[PDB]
Amino acid sequence: GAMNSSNYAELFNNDIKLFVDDTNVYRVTVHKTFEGNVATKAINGCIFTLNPKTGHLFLKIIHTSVWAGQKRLSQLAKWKTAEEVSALVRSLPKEEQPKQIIVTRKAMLDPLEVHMLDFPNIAIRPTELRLPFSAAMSIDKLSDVVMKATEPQMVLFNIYDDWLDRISSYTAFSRLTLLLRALKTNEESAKMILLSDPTITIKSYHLWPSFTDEQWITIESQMRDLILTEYGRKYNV
Amino acid sequence: MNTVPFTSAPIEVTIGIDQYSFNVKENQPFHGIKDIPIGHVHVIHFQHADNSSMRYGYWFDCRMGNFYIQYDPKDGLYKMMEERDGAKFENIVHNFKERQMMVSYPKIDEDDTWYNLTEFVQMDKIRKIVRKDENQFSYVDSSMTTVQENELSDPAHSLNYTVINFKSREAIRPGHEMEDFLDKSYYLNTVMLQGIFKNSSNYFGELQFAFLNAMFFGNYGSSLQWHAMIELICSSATVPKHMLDKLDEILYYQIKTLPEQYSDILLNERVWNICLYSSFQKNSLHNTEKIMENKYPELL
Ligand SMILES: N#CCC(=O)N1CCSCC1
Repeated sequence: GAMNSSNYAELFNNDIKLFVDDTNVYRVTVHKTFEGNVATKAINGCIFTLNPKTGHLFLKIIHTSVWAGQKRLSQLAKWKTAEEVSALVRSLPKEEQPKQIIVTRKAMLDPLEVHMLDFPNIAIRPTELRLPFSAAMSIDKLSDVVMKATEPQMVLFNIYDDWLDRISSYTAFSRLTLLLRALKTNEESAKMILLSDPTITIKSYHLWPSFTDEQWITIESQMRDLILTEYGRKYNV
Repeated sequence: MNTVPFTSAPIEVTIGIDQYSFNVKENQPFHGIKDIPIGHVHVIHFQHADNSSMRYGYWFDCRMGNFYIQYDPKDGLYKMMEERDGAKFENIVHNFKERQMMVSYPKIDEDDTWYNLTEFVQMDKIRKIVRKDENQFSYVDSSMTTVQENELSDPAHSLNYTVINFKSREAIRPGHEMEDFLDKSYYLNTVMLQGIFKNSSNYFGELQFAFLNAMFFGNYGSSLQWHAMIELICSSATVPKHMLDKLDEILYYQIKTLPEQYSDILLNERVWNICLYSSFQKNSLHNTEKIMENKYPELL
């Protein structure tokens, strides 16, 4: 069934599972043509496939060539996502394959169920959680690899850096979703918070800065304030 | 014109014969139904006055034997049986006809309703769906489950309809996942028609039989089967022209015959709205769309 606030701890148990988010697969810029009509230009996208227990991120880069000559691209994008996730599962050793795949949008259920018919024991589930994974392209190193790709490509990351050496996966996911919610609500301010201290840097093999435990507490408080502030600016509270 | 004689009517019961029905009181001098048209399957069905639970009945074809109904007081139902002594059968049927103890199958001469509802239905195919090989007639009731239902529990008492499942390996070719799910033509034409049913007549026959079991017995699994066979055609972009024109006629007469008061439980809103207004064949069922919009505009 669906994943919600009540069965939340299931994410961090020892059954392999993956979240799949398709919000950045089909991306366009809208512009005016010489005749004054409107047209779209696709730009590179990505499937965001995340193991919430380990932080392993399977970032499948969707190159704009995959749309060439195709119709109904927003529909195709869901089936292309399902095709690539299915290929990833088949490429993994049996003992690494997920026992559940949770899709962040309900429109992915049928495309993924159909592409996974060969895996009847892998449960395909929706969620009632509003997760902020659309903001993945606000992480600079992820946006950079997507935009530079000249061909389809899979790139592997750990979205938690080395956090699990010091905190649990529950706490790491809470940190990640707070960071992404902040980047989604006000990208400029969130990035200012994350980078305004030159003395704290991002390791070459990391996505986020090398904050100490105490500094992460301050950063996390600043992101909460940002989200609350935007909430009031929005609603005039 | 053939006859289904009855030994007696010991319990009060509503008797159906095809789309007709009538009340028999407890111990009323009722000995059967005469003037039954030769050339069609027929169904004789029952609902006891004291327990409307369990409608039940028998599909039969009088060209295949001499059939009679006798009440069994142990099993508590009206049972169909075959009389193998043709002489005793004739002689008994005549006595009843002379004493006018039979109702006459009440077909109006202009009326092709029953033909139109059973056009492709053949006893030999009914007996493969309803397995009981030692009888030439077939028992169905309200509660019988289908083979597909049993997968999701007595197999000898099941309805062996052809399993249709849109999210199944059978329905989806590897590498054509999107194509085959959104346009089911492969599954309809290659898997079902060429592969399993062999021709459209057998497909329509099972469709018509499923509808009739849904309508006469309120059999839920039969209603699921009817809707699935409609939706598979409507969700296919490539269907023979003669099949679409015939489907429109089949459905028109089914919708025409359905009781107005039973439409809330025998018609699936999602399937009909999809078929008439969203699907590939949304503009191919003119007669069915017109009767649906005038008779059941609430459902739509
Ligand atoms: N005896 C005998 C057969 C019998 O009881 N029947 C009564 C009405 S139905 C066909 C003859």
